[PDB]
Amino acid sequence: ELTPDQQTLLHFIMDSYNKQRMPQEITNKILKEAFSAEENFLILTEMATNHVQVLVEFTKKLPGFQTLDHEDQIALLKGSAVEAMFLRSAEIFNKKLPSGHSDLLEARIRNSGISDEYITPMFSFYKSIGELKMTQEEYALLTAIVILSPDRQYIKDREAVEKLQEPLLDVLQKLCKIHQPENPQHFACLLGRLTELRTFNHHHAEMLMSWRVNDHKFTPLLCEIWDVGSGSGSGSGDHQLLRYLLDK
Ligand SMILES: Nc1ccc(Cl)cc1N1CCN(C(=O)[C@]23C[C@H]4C[C@H](C[C@H](C4)C2)C3)CC1
Repeated sequence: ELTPDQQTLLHFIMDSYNKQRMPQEITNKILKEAFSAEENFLILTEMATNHVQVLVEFTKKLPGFQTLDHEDQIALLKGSAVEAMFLRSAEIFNKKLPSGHSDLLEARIRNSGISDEYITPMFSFYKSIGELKMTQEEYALLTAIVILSPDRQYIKDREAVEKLQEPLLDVLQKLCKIHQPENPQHFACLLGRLTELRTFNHHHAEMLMSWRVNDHKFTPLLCEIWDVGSGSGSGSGDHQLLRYLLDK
């Protein structure tokens, strides 16, 4: 059972996590669009861009996130985007889409000019995440914990970040007791898939280097948050788009 303050915190998180969905225009493209590598790749690009917009809105409302330095805010956004995208896509693929949407979406991902050395880890992770059979609250807390990670590059005040991250980890452990009482190692399997999740930072960096992927013009938002051509760092002047979205 949760403390009053853990319950307040959990309700803040859930209210922000739920204000976030995939737009019907994007969902309909999975059926509507022609089936070619170029059009499949552009659907994935539109999903990634929407993922990032949603991630930014969620991030802004994490309790205490607004009390960090603007440059550290940028550094948490940049550092967590890839992991938060793969965690959210796993939720979508396992829990939100009808089975027909999920089957077709997978076919389009497998036929978008991305090499199979990046695809199969993605889907192996999706299956490994799905067998844990997580509730919405576990996805929401795990995403908050990924975002408020005191280990990202360019954070000036890591103690401020760890102090926000520590109460979310307590809540998560209790939630695993409450919703998975049969399995007392559930919490450890969750954090174990955090380890698998971080491997996608390197997979993704490799993917952006691929010659297929560079035959392509990313969206404004993806170029900024993934440093596609940009410079790396968290300087305020170097991320006007992110600052704009952060300031609402
Ligand atoms: N966004 C989403 C929602 C549901 C499901 Cl089943 C899968 C996904 N993707 C998995 C994560 N992704 C990517 O890594 C991408 C990585 C690079 C740059 C973008 C275009 C593609 C090449 C695929 C984003 C987007 C598609």
